[PDB]
Amino acid sequence: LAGGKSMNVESYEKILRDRQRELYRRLHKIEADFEEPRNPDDEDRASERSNDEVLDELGQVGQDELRAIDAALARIASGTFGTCVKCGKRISEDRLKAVPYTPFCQECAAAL
Ligand SMILES: [Zn+2]
Repeated sequence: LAGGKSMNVESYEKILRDRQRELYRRLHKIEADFEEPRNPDDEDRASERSNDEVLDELGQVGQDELRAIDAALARIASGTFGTCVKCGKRISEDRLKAVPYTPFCQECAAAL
């Protein structure tokens, strides 16, 4: 999909990472004693998504949300972010500003 213009992917790319990591440490409470008072203090703990396991102690809402974020980030890596996989067609910019972690258009999201 040649579509560089419209819907600024960079904004969505970073907010997807922000969303997945806060939800990651939320369900990684078992393996992460560190939650911090507010800020991370330092720059960044680059050890994220390094656990290639299912684990039932992870919240299913978080796992599913992170799967949707992972699919969205994978579309960015593929260069076809802003494409409903369930249509093979373009996504609304309003869809992605509200929820960038949907591989489905609002038509499909309401049809789920
Ligand atoms: Zn769709």
